[PDB]
Formats: sequence, structure tokens, C-alpha cells
Amino acid sequence: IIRTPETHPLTWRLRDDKQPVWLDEYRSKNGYEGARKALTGLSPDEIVNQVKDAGLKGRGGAGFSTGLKWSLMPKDESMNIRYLLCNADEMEPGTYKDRLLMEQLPHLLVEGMLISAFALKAYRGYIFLRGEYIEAAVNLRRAIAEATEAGLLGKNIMGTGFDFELFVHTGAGRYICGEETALINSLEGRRANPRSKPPFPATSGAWGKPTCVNNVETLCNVPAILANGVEWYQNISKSKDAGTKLMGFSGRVKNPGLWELPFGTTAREILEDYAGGMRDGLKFKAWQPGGAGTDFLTEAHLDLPMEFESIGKAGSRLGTALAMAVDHEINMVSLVRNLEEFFARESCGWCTPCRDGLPWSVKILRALERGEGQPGDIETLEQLCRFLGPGKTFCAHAPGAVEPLQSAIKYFREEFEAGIKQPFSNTHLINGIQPNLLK
Amino acid sequence: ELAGIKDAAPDATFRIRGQKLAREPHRYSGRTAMRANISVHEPRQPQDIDTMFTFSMEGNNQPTAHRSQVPFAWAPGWNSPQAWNKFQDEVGGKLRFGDPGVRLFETSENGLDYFTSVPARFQPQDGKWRIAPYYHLFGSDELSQRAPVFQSRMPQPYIKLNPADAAKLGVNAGTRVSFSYDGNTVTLPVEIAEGLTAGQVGLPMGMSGIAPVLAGAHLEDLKEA
Amino acid sequence: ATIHVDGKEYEVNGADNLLEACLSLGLDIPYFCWHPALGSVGACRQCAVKQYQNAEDTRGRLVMSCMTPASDGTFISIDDEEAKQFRESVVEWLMTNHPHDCPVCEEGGNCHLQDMTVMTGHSFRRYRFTKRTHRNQDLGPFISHEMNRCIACYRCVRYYKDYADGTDLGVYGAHDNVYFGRPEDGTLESEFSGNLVEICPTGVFTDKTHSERYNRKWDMQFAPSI
Amino acid sequence: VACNLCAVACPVGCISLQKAETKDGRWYPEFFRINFSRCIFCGLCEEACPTTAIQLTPDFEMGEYKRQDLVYEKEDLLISGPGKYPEYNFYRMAGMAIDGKDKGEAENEAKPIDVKSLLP
Amino acid sequence: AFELSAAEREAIEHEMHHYEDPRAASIEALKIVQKQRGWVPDGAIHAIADVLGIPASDVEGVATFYSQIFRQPVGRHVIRYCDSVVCHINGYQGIQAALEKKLNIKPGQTTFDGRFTLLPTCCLGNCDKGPNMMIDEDTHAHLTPEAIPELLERYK
Ligand SMILES: NC(=O)C1=CN([C@@H]2O[C@H](COP(=O)(O)OP(=O)(O)OC[C@H]3O[C@@H](n4cnc5c(N)ncnc54)[C@H](O)[C@@H]3O)[C@@H](O)[C@H]2O)C=CC1
Ligand SMILES: Cc1cc2nc3c(=O)[nH]c(=O)nc-3n(C[C@H](O)[C@H](O)[C@H](O)COP(=O)(O)O)c2cc1C
Ligand code: SF4
Ligand code: SF4
Ligand code: SF4
Ligand code: SF4
Ligand code: SF4
Ligand code: FES
Ligand code: FES
Repeated sequence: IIRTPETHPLTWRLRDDKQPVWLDEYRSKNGYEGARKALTGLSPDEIVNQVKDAGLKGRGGAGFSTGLKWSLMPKDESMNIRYLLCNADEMEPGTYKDRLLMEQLPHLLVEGMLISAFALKAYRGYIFLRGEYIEAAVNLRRAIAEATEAGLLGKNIMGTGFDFELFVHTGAGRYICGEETALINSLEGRRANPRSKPPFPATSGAWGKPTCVNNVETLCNVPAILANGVEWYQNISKSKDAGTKLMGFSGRVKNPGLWELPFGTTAREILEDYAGGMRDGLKFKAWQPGGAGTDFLTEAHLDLPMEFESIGKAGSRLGTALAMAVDHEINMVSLVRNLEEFFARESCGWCTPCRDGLPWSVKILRALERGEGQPGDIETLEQLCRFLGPGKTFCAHAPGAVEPLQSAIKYFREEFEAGIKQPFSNTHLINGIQPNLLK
Repeated sequence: ELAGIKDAAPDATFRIRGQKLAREPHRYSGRTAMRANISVHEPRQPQDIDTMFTFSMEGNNQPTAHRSQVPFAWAPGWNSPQAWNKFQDEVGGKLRFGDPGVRLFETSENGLDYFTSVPARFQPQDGKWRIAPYYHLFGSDELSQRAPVFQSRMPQPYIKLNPADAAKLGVNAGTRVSFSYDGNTVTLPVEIAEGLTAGQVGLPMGMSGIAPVLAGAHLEDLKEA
Repeated sequence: ATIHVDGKEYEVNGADNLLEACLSLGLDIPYFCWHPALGSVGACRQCAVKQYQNAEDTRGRLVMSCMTPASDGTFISIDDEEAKQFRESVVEWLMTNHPHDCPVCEEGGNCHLQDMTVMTGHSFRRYRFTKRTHRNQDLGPFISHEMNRCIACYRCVRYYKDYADGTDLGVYGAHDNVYFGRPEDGTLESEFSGNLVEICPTGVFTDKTHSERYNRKWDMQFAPSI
Repeated sequence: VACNLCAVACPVGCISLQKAETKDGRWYPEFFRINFSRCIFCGLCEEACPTTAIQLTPDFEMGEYKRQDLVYEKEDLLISGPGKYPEYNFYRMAGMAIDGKDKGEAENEAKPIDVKSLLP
Repeated sequence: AFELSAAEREAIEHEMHHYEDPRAASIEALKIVQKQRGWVPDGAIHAIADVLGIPASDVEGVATFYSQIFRQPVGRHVIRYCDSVVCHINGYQGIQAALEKKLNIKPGQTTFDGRFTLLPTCCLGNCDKGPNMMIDEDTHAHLTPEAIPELLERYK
């Protein structure tokens, strides 16, 4: 693998010894050139339109257009208080890309936030970072101090009169805090329940002000767009999803890791040519394309390009594009039990279907694991999958929770049926009362 | 001036399609047993000549009944306080045929003149303590303070003092001091009030032994007991 | 505004949500977390109806009637089979942890949860696992506390903090272990704390003064008084 | 448990009772009276009882000289055993805590988990 | 009783400077108290509420919402082993069992000498190098059941 600035805009500055790149080494490798161009020779609306026609999509997992999200901030001149939030939560099981980005290239995130805050006219920026990323917090605070001492942050940046202050908010360990409205609630110092939309955070977000929440990788894609131009970003690949994406394979493969690849790379190419295939003695059984909240796919889906549209019509989601391989030695019922235990205990507790239906699925899967399942358990799981889908719950935590359960039932129903041994018994006998024997 | 009290409620001849308004729900139980220990013969239904309500279930409490006095909210399938939805014109609005109660007077066409009697500022006189009224939701009302459940919720009797006044009198928080009003030397423990102005003693109005007419009055020989 | 509920035309206020508009029309939609005086938050997910894009639409989607504006030309169905199934499922999910408490519960016969359990048609239990349990708090001489019966509808905290501006009641914990009460044992400090016994749709917050000499609602003799 | 379901289920209205509570919180009838001069022995109260406390028994010999003596108080009703249902115990099912049965000790009940617990 | 120290209070006001609402410093105030004292005791809730100008019920709701804010006393070192899906595939169960055997305590418990407290945690964002654990501030990857006793000796 050879990494060039034109083909690997996010990872070509990565050092061989896995050490973080500081301000002098970053600026030697064309650092803050896109920030200089954006802050000196471009209007904020010009930068917003530049990102919009560059085709940059949300790297958090949903793929919403970043320029469209930036365009939805109000045009009212009296709303002069604006916030840019960097979602550095990254709590999805199977996702480790933002840790690589902020641990080794913190100035890339700082420059992307500077450009985005100038484009959004955001007077303040917050990196909502999870509490478990200690080294990312240290490196980001050091990079912020280095940029402040060199005039890249603070008051009168580049002599343009733009004031921007960047803070690092360290989290206290909940997966729901990565949800953007729940992120805003957590940033305000409240319990991280999500909020109903509309209104979207672009109109009334953090403390009622216009707010834009973006993933680490989206903001890291911003400076290369501003430095090399729109035409370079469109001609990275011939796919409907523009630019490069951090994709990887994890879990009992020969080379588990993370590589910057164009959209449209097939999952088989990542699995064999980059991850080295499965380990010796292990056979491929299934894979999840984009984290714990995505549907399982089989070996027949490995020859599919890693795009939102292609994985979407396969019955799954592209997600974070950090795929997880499941070998033949992994029981699917135990795997989905582990996933549902995570999803049920990470419920924020606001709304009934997730809060009180994910633990039911957990208990059913626990019973199926030890062969204590009863008839109607799989039908209950399927009904839970149907009734926890999009629009039924308050936020998208529970549809993501029930995606792997429904996909594993669809593809590996024989393993779920094998746990049903005992007959159905919900009652005990009461002496003196003859039961109503339903047929 | 009280002519509007006639229309506060309809008279005792008011009926909903010929029947009175029920005081108790249609599933009211124990009719032939609640008084059976006194006598196994069931007494006559209590007669209500005064109002349009009956002392029985034999009456109307329909949510669509043309009335404004609703004894309780119940609809089939709605046994909770949510039955008030069925009793309203729109949910969260008014009762369907108007809220009960009428206003005695309308807003007058002309107003009053300005009151020119501007009082002088408060001056603390030595040896005289102006009584500042302190009211309590649990304790100031007479009948409700007679309720046994209010005694635990009632604050303990006290007298509020400024820190400067308490330091001048040489008392701390909790020390029992005595004062005489209308020849009644009564003793209360002192608590310190930061926001009370000096020259005033804070007294809990309406409590036992402290009448609400003591508000705005003055106190003599208020000293440590 | 003009809405069509189950093929029947109705004239409503467009500034209202669909739940309060349909309840004002006499239609029955089960609900927990909405209150007329507290607004809509869309927590309990009980008030699901099926909204269609137009008249010639048979698929539709499940929406929250309390979170959906009753705008002009709005086509919804309450008696849709999927909507009824989802509402019954929401009641069933609430029933999984609910204690077997109605005979010894002061809310019985006056309980919104009982009414909505009957209204959705849910009477058969297929859940067979354990029920979560909570310890109670002492809330003073007026309000009795029983957190086992909580359905996590958030009505109490919304009323007490957002409406009555009280400070000593809150929600604690997360997922299915959310707890509603004071941070420690003590008397509820708000002068309007007693409205919790009508705001709470279950028997968590109950009238202790009534609980001493308890009787059911059907056994009461009521009068309108001042 | 003085739940008053039998009294409201009675079509004659010949059951009257009042709830009282012990110090540990156990509900019980302070009094319980049945007007047997009114009772039609229909069994709807036993059907409505959720604790199997009230039971119609195979005993018909109930004639009386004075009608006032047909009002049976609690001392004339409460017997020394379980009657027709030998093993049912409502308080083993209820979530309400009483003496000898704390929170989490009823059937199909998990132990209470404090919100301050370290487990996620 | 509880009294906030001068350093804790100064750090709390310094964090209050970073936002337009002092309520936004609640999580970091709880983290400051936890960093100083290992956990957040009961009087710290009222102290942080008094400094921040928000009700104590809100501070307790925040503290009991977030799993990494400890409202019960913990050991001198908090072991947090990942129990998520990739570490399940990579075999976190052997690591957990090795921790059970070495520490003689269940997850969520604290050892008898107060040295260690064992906790499951969600995915640590290190799934390619799993299975993973997090002792107090250090993350350990590529875990094997044989290396667990050697890992536990360097935390006195
Ligand atoms: N660690 C991670 O990165 C995790 C990522 N995810 C991903 O999160 C995604 C779900 O997140 P959501 O925020 O619910 O997705 P979404 O589709 O609702 O929206 C994503 C973004 O687009 C914006 N947006 C969408 N429609 C909009 C509109 N009409 N107007 C204005 N803004 C609009 C939202 O504000 C948000 O910033 C999934 O794809 C899942 O893979 C989930 C869990 C963890
Ligand atoms: C339950 C849940 C958790 C989420 N966690 C994260 C997260 O940890 N990091 C992240 O960037 N996005 C997360 N998201 C997606 C965000 O809601 C949001 O789409 C994203 O952070 C910002 O949008 P962007 O991808 O356009 O940058 C989560 C979504 C949900 C529903
Ligand atoms: S689905 Fe509901 S309970 Fe679950 S995390 Fe989202 S809002 Fe909270
Ligand atoms: S809250 Fe309602 S449903 Fe629950 S035990 Fe009490 S009466 Fe029964
Ligand atoms: S205590 Fe009552 S009002 Fe509060 S959330 Fe629970 S059920 Fe709703
Ligand atoms: S058997 Fe007697 S007491 Fe029981 S419901 Fe029938 S009439 Fe009433
Ligand atoms: S006898 Fe049964 S139905 Fe009657 S009050 Fe007692 S427990 Fe309830
Ligand atoms: S009443 Fe609409 S979701 Fe609760
Ligand atoms: S699954 Fe364990 S570190 Fe991600």
C-alpha cells in the first residue's frame, strides 16, 4: 500500500511509528493551507456551496449531505451565536476510525473544525469526545494549544477578524450520547435523552442556538476539499458516494485494521486484499458492514461495493463501513445475545419500545442460548423487530438494535430454532381452579 | 350587589331530561349492608330539597348532559381523571356547556383617582418591634391548621429576627425569647432572618396564639426569656 | 383544518396535534405521556395511529398522534390493524414489569393504566421472565411512593419541574432502571406536589391522607364544591 | 386485602367493608359485614375475589329467628384455614412489600437494582 | 459531611467559564470530584448543585445516568473489560474468567483489600486489537488469559 495525498487525503500524513503529527510536521505536509484559502479567499456561503457540490456525506453512518446540513442554518443576521459540534463519541461496537484520526492527526480535525466554523459562522466549537479516548483527549488539547499559540485559533484568526474558540468536552460513558440531539442534551449538562425533530439542530440546537453536529471523519474530509478543490474530490472515484472512506475488517481475520479506500470498493477486496482473509482453520460465515447496528450479510454479499445504495438494497446499511467478520465457530444466537445485551443496557430509557422491549429480546435470547426457549419465542423476536423499526421508537437506537436480530433470524433461523426445547409455560397450577385450556 | 349569586347554579328544580344529577357513581356498592349493623332495615334515601343533586346513583352524570356542575368525571372506558376529556368542549379547554360560576361585577367604565397618601419610610423605634407577617400554606388557615395531617407539615412556632437586632439583644438562633401583646407574655424560639429589615420581628400569622390581626402591629419589651 | 379519521371527515384546529384533536372529537386513542396542560413529548409511544399521504394510499406509516399536527387534509386511521397491534404491544411492554398489585393499589378503579390496558384489548400475558423491582422513598405526609408501578411516562417530572417549577423531584438511572422521585428521603417541598396523584397515570404517587381511610372511586359520594 | 371487588361485584350490594393497614403495610379489612337476609348466594363475590379470600361453602343450614342476626360480621365469617383453595397466596404474587416479604421477593420478581449501582 | 476542596471548586468554576450556561459543567464537575476522591459521594451532589446553581435532583439524574460517574465506592483501580461484539468474537470470556479467578470477585464488585473493582464496559473503540480492557487510565489490547496476572501486578 502506497499512500499519496491525491489518493489518500486522510491518511497520507500518518507516520510509520504511529506517532501523532504535531503542528510543524502537519504544516510542512500542506497543513492549514485549506484553512488559509477558506478564511482568506472565500466567503462562508462559498465554502458551504463548495462542500455541497463536492458531495461530502456524513461519515457518522447515515450519509446525509454535509453541505445540505450546513445550508439549513438560518439566514437571520440577528442569530449571531452559533455552535459547531464534533461528534467524537464513537461508541458503536466495531467502530475505531475516529480514534485513529484524532490520536495521530489531531490538527486535521482542528483545521476541519476551523473551516467548518468559518463556513457556518460558528463562534464556538466543541469536540464531544468519549471519556475512554484518553490519548485522543491529550493530543487534541495539545493540538488546540499549538494552534492557539500560532494564531490558528482564538481571536482574529489569519487577520480576518473571525473569532473561534475550540473546546474539548470529555464524556462520561453512554452510547446514546453519540446521537446528535442527545449529544446536545449531554453538552448542556443534562441526561442524554435525544430530542424530537423537527426542529433540527440547525435551527435550534445547543442552548436554542443554531448548531451543526458533524462526525470526526466528515470534518477531517473538509480540509482536503478546501485545499485541493471540488474537481479533485469528485474524481477520487466513479461512484455516487464521493471521496474516500475509512473502511476496515475486524474479528478473527489475518490482518484486522483500517484503510482509507474509495467508495465502491467491494467487501471481498477489503476482506482478502487488505484484511488478509480469515485466520487459518476458520471459515467465513457472516459479516456486518457498518457496526453493531447493521444487518448481517452472508458470503454471497461479499461481492458488493461498499456504498450506501448498494448495501442498502442488500438488506443492510453501509453504516460506519467498518465491517466485522463472523467465522463458523461463532454461534449466532450468542452473538445476537451479546449485541442485544449491549443495546438494551445502552437504552436511554425515554421511550417504551426500546426500554421495555430490548430487555425482553435479551431474556429470550438468553433462554435460547441455554436451550430453555419455548414455542413462540422466535415469533416474539420477529414481532419485536417489526415494532421497534423506524418511526415506532423516539430515536434510531432501537431500529439499529433490531437490525442484526432480524437479519440473523432471516439467515440463521436453524440456530434460533435449536434453542427451543421446553414447551410454553407461563403459568403454574392453582389448586382448586381448573385452567382454561386454550386450543 | 349580590344579585349575581342567583345564576351561579340552577335551582333545585333543574333536571336533565327529567332526572336529577347523581352524587355517586352507577356502581356504588353496599347499599343494603353499609348501615346493616345499625339496623337490617335499609333507611330511606336522604332527600335533597335544596339542590338539583340526589343523594343516590339514580341520576344523570353524562358528559354530554347540558349542565355546568359536574360532581365527578367518569366515562365508560375512562375511569381515571382523564374522563375530564370527555366532559370538556375541547381537551384542556372549558367544560362543554360553560364553566360554572358567574362574575358579580363587570369592569367599571371609569376608574378611581390617584391615592395621594404616600406613607413615610419605615423607621425602627427603640423598644418597639414592628410585626412583619409571615404566612404559611400549612398553618395560617384556621380550619386547615386544625387538620391532623397538617401538624407534621406545620412549621414549629418561631420568631424571625434580623442578625443585628438579635446581636443587639444578645440572642442566637433557637434561644427562647418572650414578648407581651395585649397582656399575654408568650415565648417563642428565635430564628435569624437575613432578608428581614431591622426593627421588625417576623411572626407566623394565623397560627395558634398569633392572630392574623397582629400583622402591622408593634411589640414591646421583646427580650430573652 | 380538515382531517379524515377512518374515512370520516372532521373539522379541527390546525394548531392542535392529532391526539388532542381526536380526543376533542370523542375518538379514543390510548395515551400516557401526553397531558393537556403539559404538552407533547412523544415518550410512551402509546398514541400510535396510521397516517396516509393522501386518500389513495393504503400503506401509510405509524405516527405519534400527540407529535403530529392536525393539519388540513390529514388522513389517519385509528382502527387500523397495525396501529391496534402496536398499541397493544406498547401496553404489553409496560405490563412485563408491572407488579401484581391492583387489589392493594390505591389507584385501582381510578387508574389510567388499567383503563388503557383494557382499551387496547391486552388481557393475555405471554411474557414469562422476571419483573424489575424498585425500593420506595418516604415523600412526606401527603404523597405515598410506589415505584414498582411506574411505566416511565415522565408525566411527574414534566409537571413538577417544567410546570410547577419544583426542584426536588427528578428522574435517575437509565434504560429500564429509570427511577422517579427525590434524590433522598424527605418531604416534597412544592406547594403543588399533591397534583402528582392525578398527574401520575399509575399508583406510584398516591394520596396518603386518602390511603389511611381508603375506598375505591365507585364507592364514593361526590359533590361539586368550592 | 380489603380490595372491595366483592362488594362492587355484588348485584344485591349486601357486602360492606373498610380497608385498614398494618404497620408493615399489609392491607386487611377493618370490618367485613355481609347482609345474609339480602344475599342471593349467586357466587359473584367469590368469582370476583382476586385473593380467594371470600368463598361460598357447602353449608345451607342458615335459618334464623331475628333478621338482625343475619348480618354476619367479620368474626362470624373468618375461618381457621384456606377453605376450597388450599395453597393460593396473593401476597406472594404482589409487588407490594409486607412483613416477611421484601421488594424482589415475590414470584417472578428480580432483586431491586439501585440507580447508583456501578453496573452499566 | 461533604465539603468541596479549593482545587475542586476552582476547577469547577474554570469549567463553568467554557459554556453559556453553568449547567453544562455538571458532567465535568462530577468527573472532577470523582477524579479527586475515586467516586462521587452523596454530599458531593448537593455541593456541585450549590456551586452550579442547579437543583440537586438534576445533578443526581446526571450522575446516575452516566455509567462512568460512580455513585458507589470503588477500589483503587477500576478494571473495565470490553464485553461488546468484536471482543466477544475475539474471546473476552476467557479474559473475564481469568479476572474472576485472579480477583475472586464478580463483575460490579470490589476486592476485599479495595485494590480492584471489576466492571464490564461497552466497546472501547479498539476492536481490531481485541480483546481490550481499561485499567484506570491505560488501555490494554491483545489480551490473553495468561497475561492477565502479569498485567494486574503493576497496579498496586
Ligand atoms: N459510533 C457511530 O458512529 C455510530 C453511528 N451510528 C449511525 O447513526 C445513523 C443514525 O443516526 P441519525 O442521526 O438518527 O440519522 P439521520 O438519518 O436521522 O440523520 C443524520 C444526520 O442528518 C441530519 N438530517 C437528516 N435529515 C435531515 C433533515 N431533513 N433536515 C435536517 N437535517 C437532517 C441530522 O440532523 C443528522 O445530523 C445510522 O446510520 C448509524 O449507522 C449509530 C450508532 C453509533
Ligand atoms: C444511537 C445513536 C448513536 C450514535 N452515535 C454516534 C457517534 O457516536 N458518533 C457519530 O459521529 N455519530 C453517531 N450517531 C449519528 C449521529 O446521530 C449523527 O448522524 C452524526 O453524529 C453526525 O452526522 P454526520 O454523519 O453528517 O456527520 C449516532 C446515532 C444514533 C441513533
Ligand atoms: S429508542 Fe427510545 S429509549 Fe431507546 S435510546 Fe432512543 S429515545 Fe432512548
Ligand atoms: S398502577 Fe394501576 S395497573 Fe398498576 S397495580 Fe395500580 S391499579 Fe393496577
Ligand atoms: S411515576 Fe407516574 S408520572 Fe412518573 S413516569 Fe412513572 S408512571 Fe409516569
Ligand atoms: S353470593 Fe351473596 S354476597 Fe356474594 S355477590 Fe352474590 S348476593 Fe352478593
Ligand atoms: S374478600 Fe376478596 S374481593 Fe372482597 S375485599 Fe377481600 S380480597 Fe377483595
Ligand atoms: S401520548 Fe403520544 S407518545 Fe405518549
Ligand atoms: S468490541 Fe471491544 S473494543 Fe470494540
